[PDB]
Amino acid sequence: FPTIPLSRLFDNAMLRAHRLHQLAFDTYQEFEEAYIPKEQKYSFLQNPQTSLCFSESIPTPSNREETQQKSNLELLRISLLLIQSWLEPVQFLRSVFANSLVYGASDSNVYDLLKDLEERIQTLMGRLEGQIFKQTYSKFDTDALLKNYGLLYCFRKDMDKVETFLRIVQCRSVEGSCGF
Amino acid sequence: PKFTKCRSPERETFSCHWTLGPIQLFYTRRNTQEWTQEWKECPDYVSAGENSCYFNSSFTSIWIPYCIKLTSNGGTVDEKCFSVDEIVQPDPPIALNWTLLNGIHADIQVRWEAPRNADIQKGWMVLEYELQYKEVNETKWKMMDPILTTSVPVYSLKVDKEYEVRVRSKQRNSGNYGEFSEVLYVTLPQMS
Repeated sequence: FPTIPLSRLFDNAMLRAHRLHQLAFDTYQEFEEAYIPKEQKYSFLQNPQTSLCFSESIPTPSNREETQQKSNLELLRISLLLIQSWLEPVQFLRSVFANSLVYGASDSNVYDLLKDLEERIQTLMGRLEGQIFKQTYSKFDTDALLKNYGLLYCFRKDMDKVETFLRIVQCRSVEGSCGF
Repeated sequence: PKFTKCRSPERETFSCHWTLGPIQLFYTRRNTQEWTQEWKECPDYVSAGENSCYFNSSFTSIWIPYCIKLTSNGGTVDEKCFSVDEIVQPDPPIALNWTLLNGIHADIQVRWEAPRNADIQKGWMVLEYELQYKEVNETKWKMMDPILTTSVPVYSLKVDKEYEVRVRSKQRNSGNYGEFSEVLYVTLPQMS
């Protein structure tokens, strides 16, 4: 028995992931371009107690080989877990999103997008039917400025991860959705 | 001395170039929980050219911070911390070309190719292009909104003028814009 093309679904999942990553990336650039001079950035980076993200407890691949070696189910699962890990903590950047030159930035818009993609990935897993499968999402254990820039810094990274992992499952699952 | 720049052309490898005595480059990256790894000197001083350091796929990882330092006999000449994903900046599109789409004005269709090192076909990269064109004698360029595709028509070009086109690309939502392709000169057919 044949199967319904996954393209419409992938197409919608991929628009949200890029919307989310887009907000993370701009939002972060903005804040960083106002309160964080390269000096603080470096000391932020060289001090894991401030830079090591909560989400980083979820074992994800770190380079191209690693990533393209994981099945679609694992990549979808990893992405699901990253999205769930941000449902609560996004309530924290309320203010940052508030004073931001928005363009869609708000803890609510961002949150509805998360709720949206979360469900969409769960659907994608049922269509495409380990630590990762036994592991739940990462709980956020928690100056203000160094707390926000950290939230933002982690939000951008995870969103880059999600958009990446989903893009990979997509090129594999959809007839030339990446080629020609 | 000072860092000229560090960049990753395809999100798989990167290199750094800089502008006393013999300048050395040291780097470390957070592996595991903490920055536990001692500084190691540049693994390759030849590949990316004079005054550079090339980190192949074996030393390149994404979403993990790195820190590099330029050293001399007097001490640290420069420091820089980043994670490869922030330094992506793809090579220029190749095989630029045009063709008439279809007599004072003419409409053409420009097409190029993605940089050969960019794994677009498998999902690791997603580029967008920015095309620019102008009359060969003017000094400013007309920009064009970014596109996800590798063909784009340019409308209403005056046939009595020669034009130039250059396209540049960038990883979506990441990095900055890379180099421009070699220019494409466009001389249209004129019906006397």
